[PDB]
Amino acid sequence: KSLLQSDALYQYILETSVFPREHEAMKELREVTAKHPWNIMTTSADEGQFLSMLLKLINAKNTMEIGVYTGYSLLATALAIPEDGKILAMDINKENYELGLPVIKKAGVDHKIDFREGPALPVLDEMIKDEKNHGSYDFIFVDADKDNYLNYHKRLIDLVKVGGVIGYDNTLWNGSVVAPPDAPLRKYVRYYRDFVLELNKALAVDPRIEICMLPVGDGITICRRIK
Amino acid sequence: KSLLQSDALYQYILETSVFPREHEAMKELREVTAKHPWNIMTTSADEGQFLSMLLKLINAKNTMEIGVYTGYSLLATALAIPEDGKILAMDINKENYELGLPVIKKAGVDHKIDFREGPALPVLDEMIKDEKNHGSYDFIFVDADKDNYLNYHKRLIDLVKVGGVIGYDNTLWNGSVVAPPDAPLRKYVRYYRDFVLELNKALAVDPRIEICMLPVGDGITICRRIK
Ligand SMILES: COc1cc(/C=C/C(=O)SCCNC(=O)CCNC(=O)C(O)C(C)(C)COP(=O)(O)OP(=O)(O)OC[C@H]2O[C@@H](n3cnc4c(N)ncnc43)[C@H](O)[C@@H]2OP(=O)(O)O)cc(O)c1O
Ligand SMILES: Nc1ncnc2c1ncn2[C@@H]1O[C@H](CSCC[C@H](N)C(=O)O)[C@@H](O)[C@H]1O
Ligand SMILES: Nc1ncnc2c1ncn2[C@@H]1O[C@H](CSCC[C@H](N)C(=O)O)[C@@H](O)[C@H]1O
Ligand SMILES: [Ca+2]
Ligand SMILES: [Ca+2]
Repeated sequence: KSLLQSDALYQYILETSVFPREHEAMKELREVTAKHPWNIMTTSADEGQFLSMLLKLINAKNTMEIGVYTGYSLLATALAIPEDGKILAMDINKENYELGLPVIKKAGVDHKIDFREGPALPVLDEMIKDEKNHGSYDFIFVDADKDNYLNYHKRLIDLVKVGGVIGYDNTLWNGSVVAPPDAPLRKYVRYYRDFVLELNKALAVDPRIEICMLPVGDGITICRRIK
Repeated sequence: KSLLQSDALYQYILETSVFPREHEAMKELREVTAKHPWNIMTTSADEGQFLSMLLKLINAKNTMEIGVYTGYSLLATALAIPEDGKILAMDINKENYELGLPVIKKAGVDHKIDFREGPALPVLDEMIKDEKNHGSYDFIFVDADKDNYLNYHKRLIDLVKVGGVIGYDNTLWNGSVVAPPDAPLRKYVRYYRDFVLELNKALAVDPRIEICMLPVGDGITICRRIK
């Protein structure tokens, strides 16, 4: 499904302004991932498109991605930044990431990726210690945990440079953010919902950012750092 | 009703993300447009936060807006852009712009507008003749008639620079692709739908732009000039 009113309206967007003219690598990678069990987590085609646009408009060169899985967001990012662009990609799994690496290599853009297996927080905390790392990223995409976003934000905010833009994914958490107090939902969406709601409030009240909640994909809250 | 799944989901977006850090008077100017005698149509609360973010992101200074009325997206652009640059607030035909100019003046940002009246189609053709007005606008939002988009795009594409970004409101026309010839839709919509459907197919194929169709309010197609 999607966050729109109908599955046909959403499809219309895909069939008319997304699929036609979409590199191909995305087409491939999207096929590889379709056979994988947890394919429900893969970023949507329209959201990959929005990221591509966004990345181009802000001339992002140096970026970071938390939550890689298979590689869709990554691929999109690597194809959008310049030939000398760099991406610090973090994910706890890694078998998954290599499932799509063949494609990224076939698209000849795997050279921009610096993959690091393991939990993101530790690594983040380490970067924070070196002052030269502060404000060194143009773009940071967070599509991981959820019950860890607020924690990421604490340090991501000093690592994003004023230029800004930090993207939090699934901010509308399958609409469960306004679901009827009596319509049981899957155990995990029920769990992460308290976190997302919590995340949203903190974000809407953070003086250091700008924020915009786009209902593309499962919702991305785009944060522009102002200081 | 919006384009999202529910009305609550849409409100959740406005309650938490918009109204809180919403700009000053955007609520004034929006409660003014509610006083308008014709009520005519859609005045989305989320376009402001979106336009604001997009403009600061692309660092727009020299902008142009075609299609005012009250000036809600105009106020946004005026407040969002810097005190420096100006907004060639192209025009509209009626003076509903008058109906809202006091707020855009009260928020001391009107000193950036260059409002004009009567069809812009002429002004553009005139602007084009000079081989310098070519690619001088950093951003152009078009919320004009509807059947004139295609026509505007013709000239408009020569006036924006590299990224440029041309935006077209209602490009999703409250739900274009509805049930085939058996939908109880007001003739007024079906009439304009046609232009939209074609405005979309056309923009989707133009090889000088990248485009991205966002479900913000009534749909906004962001275009990025590449050639
Ligand atoms: C960063 O990456 C990440 C991303 C994500 C993204 C998650 C997403 O969901 S985004 C969306 C992607 N996939 C999807 O689009 C959706 C997946 N599944 C569905 O949509 C889906 O078809 C469905 C949720 C299972 C169906 O829900 P539903 O709304 O159709 O059904 P329901 O539960 O409300 O059923 C209600 C009715 O069912 C009947 N019912 C009664 N008991 C039951 C029951 N135990 N089960 C089912 N139906 C029941 C009753 O008639 C009930 O009505 P009433 O009047 O309350 O008695 C997670 C991470 O963990 C990450 O890390
Ligand atoms: N603490 C943590 N640190 C790093 N990665 C984590 C993590 N907790 C979960 N993850 C990972 O976050 C991943 C993101 S899945 C969604 C994003 C992906 N770029 C796509 O578009 O397909 C999960 O697959 C999981 O392995
Ligand atoms: N030729 C034209 N030029 C400019 N505005 C026009 C127009 N024809 C109609 N309009 C007005 O354009 C209105 C849409 S205004 C859409 C809202 C958006 N926030 C914005 O302010 O840009 C119509 O309701 C109508 O009354
Ligand atoms: Ca996601
Ligand atoms: Ca409109």
